[PDB]
Amino acid sequence: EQKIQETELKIRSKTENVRRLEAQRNALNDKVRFIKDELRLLQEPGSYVGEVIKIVSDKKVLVKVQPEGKYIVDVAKDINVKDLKASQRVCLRSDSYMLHKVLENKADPLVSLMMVEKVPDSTYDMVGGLTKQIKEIKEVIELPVKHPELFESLGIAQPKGVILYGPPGTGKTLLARAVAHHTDCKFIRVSGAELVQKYIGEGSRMVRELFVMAREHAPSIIFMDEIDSIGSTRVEGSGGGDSEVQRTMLELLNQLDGFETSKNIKIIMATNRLDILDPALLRPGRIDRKIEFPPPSVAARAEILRIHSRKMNLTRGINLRKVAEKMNGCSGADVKGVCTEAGMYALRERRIHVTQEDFELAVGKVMNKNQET
Amino acid sequence: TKETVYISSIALLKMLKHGRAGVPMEVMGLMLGEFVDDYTVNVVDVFAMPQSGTGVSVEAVDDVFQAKMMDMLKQTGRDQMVVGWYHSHPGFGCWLSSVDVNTQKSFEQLNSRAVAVVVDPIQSVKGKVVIDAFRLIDTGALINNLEPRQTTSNTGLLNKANIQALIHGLNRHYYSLNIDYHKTAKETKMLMNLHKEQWQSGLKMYDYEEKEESNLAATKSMVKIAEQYSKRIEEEKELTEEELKTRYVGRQDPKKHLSETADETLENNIVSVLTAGVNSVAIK
Amino acid sequence: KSKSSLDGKFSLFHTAVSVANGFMHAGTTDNSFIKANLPWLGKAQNWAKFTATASLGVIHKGNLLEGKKVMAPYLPGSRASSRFIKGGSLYGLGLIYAGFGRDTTDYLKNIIVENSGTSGDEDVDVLLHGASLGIGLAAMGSANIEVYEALKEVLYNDSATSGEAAALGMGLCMLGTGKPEAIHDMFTYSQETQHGNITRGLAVGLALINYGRQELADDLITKMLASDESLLRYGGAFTIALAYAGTGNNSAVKRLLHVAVSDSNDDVRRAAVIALGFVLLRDYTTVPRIVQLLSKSHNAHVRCGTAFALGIACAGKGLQSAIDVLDPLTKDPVDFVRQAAMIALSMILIQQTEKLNPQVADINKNFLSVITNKHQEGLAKFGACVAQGIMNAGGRNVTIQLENADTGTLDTKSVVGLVMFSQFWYWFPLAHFLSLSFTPTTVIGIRGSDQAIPKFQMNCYAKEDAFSYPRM
Amino acid sequence: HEKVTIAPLVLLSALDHYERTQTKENKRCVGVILGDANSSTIRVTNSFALPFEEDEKNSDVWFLDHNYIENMNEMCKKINAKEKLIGWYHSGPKLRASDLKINELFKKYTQNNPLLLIVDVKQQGVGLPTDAYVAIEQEKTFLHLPCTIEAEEAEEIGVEHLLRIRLTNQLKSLKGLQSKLKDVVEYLDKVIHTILGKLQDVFNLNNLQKALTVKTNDELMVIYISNLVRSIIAFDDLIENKIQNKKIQEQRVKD
Repeated sequence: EQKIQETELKIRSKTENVRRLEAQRNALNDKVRFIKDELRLLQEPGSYVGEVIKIVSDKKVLVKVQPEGKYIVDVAKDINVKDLKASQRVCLRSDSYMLHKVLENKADPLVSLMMVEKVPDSTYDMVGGLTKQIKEIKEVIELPVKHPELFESLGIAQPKGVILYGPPGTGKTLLARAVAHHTDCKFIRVSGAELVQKYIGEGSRMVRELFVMAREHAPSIIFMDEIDSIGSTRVEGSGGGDSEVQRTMLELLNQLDGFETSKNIKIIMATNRLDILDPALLRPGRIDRKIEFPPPSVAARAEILRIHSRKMNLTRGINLRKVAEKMNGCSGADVKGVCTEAGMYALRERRIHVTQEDFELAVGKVMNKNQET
Repeated sequence: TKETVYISSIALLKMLKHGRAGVPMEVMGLMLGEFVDDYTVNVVDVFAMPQSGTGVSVEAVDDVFQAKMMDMLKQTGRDQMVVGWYHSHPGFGCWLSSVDVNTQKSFEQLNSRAVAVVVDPIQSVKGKVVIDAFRLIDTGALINNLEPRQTTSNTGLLNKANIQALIHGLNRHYYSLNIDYHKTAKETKMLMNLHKEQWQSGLKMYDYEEKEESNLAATKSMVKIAEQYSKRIEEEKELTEEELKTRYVGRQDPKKHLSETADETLENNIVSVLTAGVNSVAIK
Repeated sequence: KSKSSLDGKFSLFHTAVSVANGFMHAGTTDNSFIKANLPWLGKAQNWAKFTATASLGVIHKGNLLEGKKVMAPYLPGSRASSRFIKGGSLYGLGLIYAGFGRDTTDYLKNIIVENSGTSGDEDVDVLLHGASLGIGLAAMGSANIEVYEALKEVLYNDSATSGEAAALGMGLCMLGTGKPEAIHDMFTYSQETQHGNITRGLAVGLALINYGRQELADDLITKMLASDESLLRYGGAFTIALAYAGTGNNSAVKRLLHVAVSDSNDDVRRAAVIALGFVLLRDYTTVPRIVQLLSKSHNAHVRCGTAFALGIACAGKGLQSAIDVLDPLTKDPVDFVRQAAMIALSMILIQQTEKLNPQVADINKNFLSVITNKHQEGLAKFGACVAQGIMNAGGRNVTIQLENADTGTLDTKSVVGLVMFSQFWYWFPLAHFLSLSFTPTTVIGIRGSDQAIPKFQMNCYAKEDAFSYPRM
Repeated sequence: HEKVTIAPLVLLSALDHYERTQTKENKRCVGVILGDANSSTIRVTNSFALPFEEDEKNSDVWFLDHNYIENMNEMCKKINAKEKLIGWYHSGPKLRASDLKINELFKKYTQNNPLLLIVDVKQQGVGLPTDAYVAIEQEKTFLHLPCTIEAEEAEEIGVEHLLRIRLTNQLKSLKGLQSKLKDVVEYLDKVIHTILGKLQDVFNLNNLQKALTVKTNDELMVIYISNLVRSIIAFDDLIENKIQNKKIQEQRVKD
């Protein structure tokens, strides 16, 4: 009986050779499913984007088309006609001119510097260093946006808009990203130059895009440009540019609280004077607060120099308080240059560290360098 | 019943080439053959027809030109009865012919076996080779001869049939499109010796010899730099994930340079070993 | 609820419900579908009246006395409502009297001689179509030189309708060793006369003439494999299927495997995978394992052929796991793949209800679901009709028995009927030939002398089946 | 010299015309090619067969009808205006008095030199069933021209739908050497010098090859460098499978 058993042992040995077929078959099915997915996707009739308007008792829904116009289609088998509401983004096939699929609901119009990001990279240690600077940000921003129940428990409205004050060279542009980073909020940069075009209807709808985007994206932080007079990014508005669009823009700013009634929307604005803009902006719903950046005093500027000394390379014996007393009223922009010029002499010394003697020549330089012209 | 058209390799290339001039321009031709109804259908030879002021239409058929051709087509024995016509149009979702609508009704009176063929792609062919024909059913498809007994019929499920704009009724009266190609004994050996995938023959001894070893002037020239190209391709993707985890968010990155430099190396070795492998017998 | 769905879809809906219903009454002689229901008969087309008439042949099969009286009004000399339906009456006598039709053999060949001269109409060949198929079944298993010569003159006429009937009629008389001279003669006529309904019937006829010859048929197999004709390669698989059936052979496996791969014809690849099941009829345990390897492919006809080929050997055998192999084929968007899948499921699931196979609940729901739903495929719901008709065939009783211990060898009538099912929408449904494989399951002692059929009781261990029937 | 490019549709239609006329071996078929001969590369965009009758036993017996040429040429003007007669083709391997005298007959309707083509209906040996031949005088001398098969974009794609490396070149290269061995033997028995003059000229084309031995090893050196890269191809597959093996061992644990 051993002749059959010993011969059967070869079958068990060849059984492991059958295992090589499963490796080739699975690798072959990956190529079959790949080409099979190609043939279906080789001929694409194309599909545009449209918004649902209203529903009809005939089981056909009206969808507005941006390049063309409102057109009624037939709903699919997996799409409910009653579940379609107003301003609902859905997919419509361009061949049969019928409803295809349903997309996700969010505001995504033409984006020029309008892209909503998440936790940009900034910290309070770099552009900070003042006690009142961080203290004013907490109550005006962090409290209403992160914990809206604080003001609702007291029966008072939460602050929405804010105006920044201070000497030139604050640097609040980089601080605006630190606000959204530590509060776990999305950052929104608004540029009035890209929202104004000469084509008919662009002076309105482009601002309406910001009006509609803030509804669903409300748990975020909005930062506006072109109005900043405080020395970070200095524009101070446009004479002819803001002489028209201001009626289509600043009007929708107050509509958020009055009409949309959306909370957790922090409008960060800044300027040293109100001239070109609406003199009525001081009313609630537009400007809810005024924050003033303290000037670079002795105690405030001394801690600013300690900020750059951490990322830079300094030697022993350097007095960080004495160097701050050698200069006068250096803002965040001037401190960076004194530190940059201090590293400039280190390159001529062929040294990776900035000697204390370089700081003595940096104070007598940058102070006289900025005074010229 | 209906008719199943069987276009050979000779008729398909001729009817196509006649309508390959221009996207907007339309032309027409005549099909000839000898067959019987009740399924089977053949096409012997075709020739293009002149274009009139109406372009493709029923009045565009010249009885003077058609009679002169049938006398000239008798010399080789290819003269047969008129089996239909073929036209050329850019194509649409329904009624690919922008002019002909009822013209087939006048064609059915002359010959009940006549059809109207329209080439949709017009040099757009991706390799599918999809052509459209037409036949007038008039009153039918109710208590009569049953057409959909042959091949690929009774279509129209939901809204998707063929182009998907036709659905059930197709062009007119559900003509039940059926098309099949065949190759005879002479067409089998001729095409494989002319065009199968790409024709390299007649160079057969120099086929891969001249294209590679004799093309070394600039082809693989500076193989040391060619090997440097494979280095930069591998070093780029291999640097991505060395931890076998999710870092740069990639999947096939290690397999991208694997398949690219594998075929290049396979070609580098075969050409190099066959340089002295031809054995031209140089001696001294 | 199945046959009341719609009156359209030409005959493909009417053929599905007529062929399926004819299986349920098979052997019980119940005409209620034709008689008691008027409208479903009138909605049929011309060639569609063949199924309505031939359905009675499956129903009345086994009647050697009144079987002729069922077709009496449609017999020649009584005329008929038309000449399309008259041809089905002569075929109905072929299903009932097959092998017993020596009396009808002289009766059916006289009609062929009358129409052997020529044909002026299309319905004339329809009368000859059903006559040639009826005499082929009546003379099936017996070599007759008169039937071979009578059908040979029909082949010379090159009929587009009865051309296949003459080839199938001669092949059933040549079953077994056959006539070696008829092998090369019918093979020569296939090369000389090129026709779809003819050469395809000749290719199947050249498969039937070689039965159990094994290596003796290799001379004809080599000529078909070397030729590039699509129809000659189609009959080459069935020639390998019939000769190499029964005891398995690895030489026939290597032939059917290389053809289903190298050749790009979907119809030939489908014929090669179906021909493999006829060789594997002995061992049904390895059949699903091979189908699982062929279940994943880019071609629909390859998966469609393996579907029905799986149910051939697994019909009356065990290994219920073949149902899970056919599950992904049920979800295939291809229309004809789901049709052959429902038929293959109907063969294995016979008498599998009542806590035997847990999958009987999903197959019973798909009967009414696919037919009433318009989102499914046309051929999918048309195959679900016969699928419900095969499990309920003969009144839930009859089963498909092929290569069992009772017969002891390959059943000739059962293997030929399954080959005809492989051709459905290519020309016209041949499913009426399947009635040869349906036999009832009964245990009775009768007597030791003559016919009795008494009534007694056993009371031994058995599963609960006969008292479990489809409910409302 | 010049070049000749023949489309596959011309040769496919020319072979079936031989069957349509039921021409046996005792007769041969003759036809006309159409195209543009103005450029250096002669291209045939159209062809049609002619009812050519010939006796094989008598080289002085031939039948060529010129009336069908004038009518067919006028009919093609309403089809394609860019197609003109560039010459004439013919069947059969042999060139006899029938094909040589008719070469000047088509010259009346052909502006440039008529292109001669020997069409093999049986397709005997190698490739190229039809060879390109040009007529030139010094006795009629027919010189061979390079014959390439090239079609349009949709023409090559349309044929692929109808039909839908190292060892290959070596087997095809050895057949060329075997054809040369029989070429010198068949020519030697015919004489007992013009072709041998061109053969002995290209035969000569390790004093100077002493430094040419290293170049063989220099290419073999890169082959191993390539095999080093070729080995890296499977070195990643060596790593790729362990990427699964770490997930494979985490399966039984979850079960």
